[PDB]
Amino acid sequence: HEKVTIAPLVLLSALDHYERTQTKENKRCVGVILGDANSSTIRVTNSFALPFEEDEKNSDVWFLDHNYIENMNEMCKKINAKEKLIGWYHSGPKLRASDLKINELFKKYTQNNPLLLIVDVKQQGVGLPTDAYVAIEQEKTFLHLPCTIEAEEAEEIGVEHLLRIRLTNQLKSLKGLQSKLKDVVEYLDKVIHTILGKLQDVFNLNNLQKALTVKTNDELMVIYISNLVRSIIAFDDLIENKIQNKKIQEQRVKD
Amino acid sequence: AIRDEIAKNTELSYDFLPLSNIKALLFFNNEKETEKFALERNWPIVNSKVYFNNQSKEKADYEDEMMHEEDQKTNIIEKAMDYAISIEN
Amino acid sequence: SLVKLFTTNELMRWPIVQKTYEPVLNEDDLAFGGEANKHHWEDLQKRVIEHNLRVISEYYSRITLLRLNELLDLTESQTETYISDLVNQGIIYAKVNRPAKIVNFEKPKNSSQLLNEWSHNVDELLEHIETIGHLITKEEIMHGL
Amino acid sequence: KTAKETKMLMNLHKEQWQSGLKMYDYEEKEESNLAATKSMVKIAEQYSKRIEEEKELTEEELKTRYVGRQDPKKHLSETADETLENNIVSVLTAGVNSVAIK
Amino acid sequence: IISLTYKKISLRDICLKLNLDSEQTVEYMVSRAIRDGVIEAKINHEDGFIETTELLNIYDSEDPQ
Amino acid sequence: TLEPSTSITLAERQQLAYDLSISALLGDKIYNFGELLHHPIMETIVNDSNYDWLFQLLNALTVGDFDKFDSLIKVQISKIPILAQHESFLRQKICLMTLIETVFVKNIRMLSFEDISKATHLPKDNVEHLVMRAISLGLLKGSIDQVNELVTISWVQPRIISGDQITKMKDRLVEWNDQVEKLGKKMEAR
Repeated sequence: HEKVTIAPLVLLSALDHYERTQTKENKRCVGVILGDANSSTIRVTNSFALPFEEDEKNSDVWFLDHNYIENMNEMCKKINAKEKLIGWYHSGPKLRASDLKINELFKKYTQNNPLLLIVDVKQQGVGLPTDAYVAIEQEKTFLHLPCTIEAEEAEEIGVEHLLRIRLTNQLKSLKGLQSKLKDVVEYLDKVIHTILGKLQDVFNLNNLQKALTVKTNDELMVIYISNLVRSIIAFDDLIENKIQNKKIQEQRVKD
Repeated sequence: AIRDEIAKNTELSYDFLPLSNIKALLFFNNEKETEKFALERNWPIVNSKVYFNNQSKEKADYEDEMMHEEDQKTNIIEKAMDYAISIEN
Repeated sequence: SLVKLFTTNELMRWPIVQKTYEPVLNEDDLAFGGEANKHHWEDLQKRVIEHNLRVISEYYSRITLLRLNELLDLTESQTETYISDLVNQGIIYAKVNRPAKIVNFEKPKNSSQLLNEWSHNVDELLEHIETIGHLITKEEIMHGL
Repeated sequence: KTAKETKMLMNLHKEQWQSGLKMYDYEEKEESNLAATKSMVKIAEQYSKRIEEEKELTEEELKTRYVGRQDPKKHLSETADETLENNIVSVLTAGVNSVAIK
Repeated sequence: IISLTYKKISLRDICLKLNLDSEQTVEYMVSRAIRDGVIEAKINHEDGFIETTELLNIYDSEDPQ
Repeated sequence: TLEPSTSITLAERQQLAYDLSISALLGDKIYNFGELLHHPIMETIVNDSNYDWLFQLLNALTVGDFDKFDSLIKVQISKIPILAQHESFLRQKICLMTLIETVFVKNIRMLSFEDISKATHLPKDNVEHLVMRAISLGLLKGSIDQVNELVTISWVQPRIISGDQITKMKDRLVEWNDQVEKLGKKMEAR
């Protein structure tokens, strides 16, 4: 497969488009991104917006103008020549007729496969409000690609100025196991087979574990070797203040 | 009380007790006295042998986090590892 | 089929195939030197036994020596002869217990237990979110269309 | 900064970005990565000794001879996380939840 | 002392060492021993010797932990 | 599975299933006869005129009678032993699908030689030789226990089947959620 690397500026500016106009659930904004799609790792260095109109009650009603992209691309040619159209993004989790058809309009100005991005304006749940998907056919099949956040040197330093272990993972691990139970129950009501066949093979990975218990305590015993170091650390913690404690009685004679 | 403590060695450890030999060990004048002693001790009786099925103890009200529990045993291991973390922090 | 015979060879039909079709096998007068046909049975039987013990180690991990002699077409003395030759030449490795008469695979303990062998479970935890990410997208396509 | 700008930057760039999988952050890195990290842990424990041997063996007199001062505290904080990380994976070892029970 | 030196020892061999009373007497002194887990052995009457039940190899168990 | 493509009449659907009937005879790959049951193939054809070969061998796995399918076929396909060799795999493959979650809720994978001997209509001595031929041909991966006579397999191709299968798989996730109320509540408070 491929990889997608999105700068934090694109994901930060995409969510702002929802709050400024107070968009309701009947309208969904669409925008474009820039970068280099030639390599296997998709990098997004830029993003824009488009005056996209859509009807909620009718999935056959959509409006997209490609002339605004032509005038915008000519402006970028005088700014950055390495920026080309690698795809587009839309708002909202739902995929309807208006969202699937407009993907072909951007294929005219994009040589490679346009990157598909589903932006969550409510940022509800887990991380990564915008998932990176790729369009491929065997019916269009949208597959999930690994999402990594990497920026340049100057971009990562500027973010730190804006904001200026074990228990953390367990808090999110408890909600993840409960969410997987609902995904099976909700999928059952939709049928009354493809996902269930894959989950059964993944879940396949004490009959042979009768003799495999010894290796568990063997690793715990090696961890206890570090606990002996912790005892040595505790022994060294006992040496530290004795340097100061003996200097206390030395100051009693001086004072 | 003495004769009980004498026979308690073959109870919780030694498995299958003989028949005619127990007569000479505990100083029995009759062979039937061996089975009579097993009635008050509540022991199973088979041919020329006496077994012990009580090696596994259970019930006895309720027990939590003591003497090799099942679900609470994992917590005891997790609690012991968290004591060194709270002291270090 | 003789090349693929090395995958499954019980040596039950090995003398049958050689006696039925023998173009180059039992009687070969072309591109083979020798004073007689005795070199055809000796050279061919010794090689197929070497390829036999290679695949059996990858299939049967633990097998009784009594039942092993029937699968390898060997006797009690001939079984340990070909096993010790492959180990000394650096071919394969196995476990041979003379008093117990049990032949095992002798699984190596150098894999550091949970440090390596357990890492094969990374595909179990990784594919969970991949199926969820594909399911949420798939449910919205059929619901909206 | 606004409310949307506050939560977005913390999920993208704060210290280092581990996000995108919240439950798989310390689960994948501290367990499935042992082959590239803690593999041959018996040798890894010898590295904790070489750090202590580099310090404790030098100045035992608590003065200036071999030119050292904080030598007992140099390997103290460095080996504290090694024991801590070994104690974290120890809890996550039982946290795999193999579904054993009886 | 005699149990650690001899894993399997006959019942009559102990009375010849300490000059005890009878084999019936020495059998019941081992009784009071392993009740609290002191000697950790077993008395086989049919075989006629006392065998030590300790196999060592306790490093792999959880008791040292 | 494709609805929009391959538009043909009803008479051509029977001839299309005729090639699908002879394709699943001599090989076990890609699930079994039960896969075409969910797809609009077996339900769209007729149960006579030798078009029932998909239906006959579907229930013949649990029954274990070869003479029922032999009487409905000709001498051409019945003279090859490969038909009877690969048919016994699907009889065991149904039992192989029980090694994830079926009976035991403790996540213990155990398969003995006696359960696969009566289901596949094969003797006990040929059980060891059957496993060797399965791994060698790339049909399945794993190992077997020759001491206690047990089988522990490796990654396989579980079918799209549902009901009792999804019922046991959702109960395991409950155990994952029950441990949230057991191990999770203790670590959260500490």
